[PDB]
Amino acid sequence: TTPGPVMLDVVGTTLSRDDARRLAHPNTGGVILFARHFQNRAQLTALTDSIRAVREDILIAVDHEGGRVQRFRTDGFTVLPAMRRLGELWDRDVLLATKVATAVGYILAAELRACGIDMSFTPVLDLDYGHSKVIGDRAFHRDPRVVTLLAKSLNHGLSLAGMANCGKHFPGHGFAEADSHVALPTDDRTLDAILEQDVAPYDWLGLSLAAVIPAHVIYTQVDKRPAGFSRVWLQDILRGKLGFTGAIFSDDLSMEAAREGGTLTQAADAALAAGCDMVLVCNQPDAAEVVLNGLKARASAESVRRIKRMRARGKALKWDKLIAQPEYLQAQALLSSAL
Ligand SMILES: CCCC(=O)N[C@H]1CNC[C@H](O)[C@@H](O)[C@@H]1O
Repeated sequence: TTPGPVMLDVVGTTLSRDDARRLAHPNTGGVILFARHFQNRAQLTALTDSIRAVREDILIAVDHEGGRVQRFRTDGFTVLPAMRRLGELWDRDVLLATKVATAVGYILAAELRACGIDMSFTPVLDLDYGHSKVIGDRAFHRDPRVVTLLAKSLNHGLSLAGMANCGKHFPGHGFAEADSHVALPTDDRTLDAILEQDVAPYDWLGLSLAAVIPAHVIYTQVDKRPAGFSRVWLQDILRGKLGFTGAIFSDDLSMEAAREGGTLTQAADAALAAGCDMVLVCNQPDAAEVVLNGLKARASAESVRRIKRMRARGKALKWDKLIAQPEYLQAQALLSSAL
């Protein structure tokens, strides 16, 4: 079996028959986890094991940015700082900040892989304009060059544990005012203006950027469709001008802003037609199941290659071994002293 284009979630801390049915559907390709799916490390390891037992090719992901976005915060998961804290450290000592950024990424990925998780949807590449509250301290820095090298250092730490990465929210959620969970934000800048700054980190990262989530934002001077539903943004810009060949995950189609695509199934079709390789449908598995069964057929061979490449690489240290690893301990001690 090969991965499908739909990333969904499960009902709870243990797998149900309904979960197993959805995980076996051909159009399923991923599971995303939230706080409600975490009781403790043992329970989570058992959950991820049972998910892969149904669909061995499944991709398991989570939102672990640090600060205000980190689903697993207890039973040994290190509470990571808001990425803004690394930009503030950069402003005091550039090189130390890049050293700390890598340690953060290694801790992040190693702890996740010890519970059988493939990837985290990080780093935020939105620029810290101060205009977006929903982004806020999730942004590294104001300067696109600083965001690039800090995000790159983080992705390096992720790579040391065999974990990929996913930059977001393309082409940039940091300038718009509204929160795309609740409304549809707008960004009235010119294409060039957006390219010179907000898009630069995506371009400069090169192969250090493994995937992208596009923003549910309408860039009115470029395309009236939100970036996740926009062939201009996903193909003309990201794949064409930037030559990006990594995976593209839609942002959560359950979000209010994504209602700019119609029903869930119609929004999924539009996102995939625009250039997304996978679509996220969070917090409503039965509605996700309707999407699974109603999704209109499409060419997917190009997408499947990129989805497979998001699986974690190599072996992972289980918790009993990770806790005694000098590198892990070194990262921990550095993160405490540096911040
Ligand atoms: C409102 C700003 C965009 C935003 O914060 N999106 C988050 C939620 N959607 C999907 C995922 O849960 C997560 O990775 C995304 O980053």
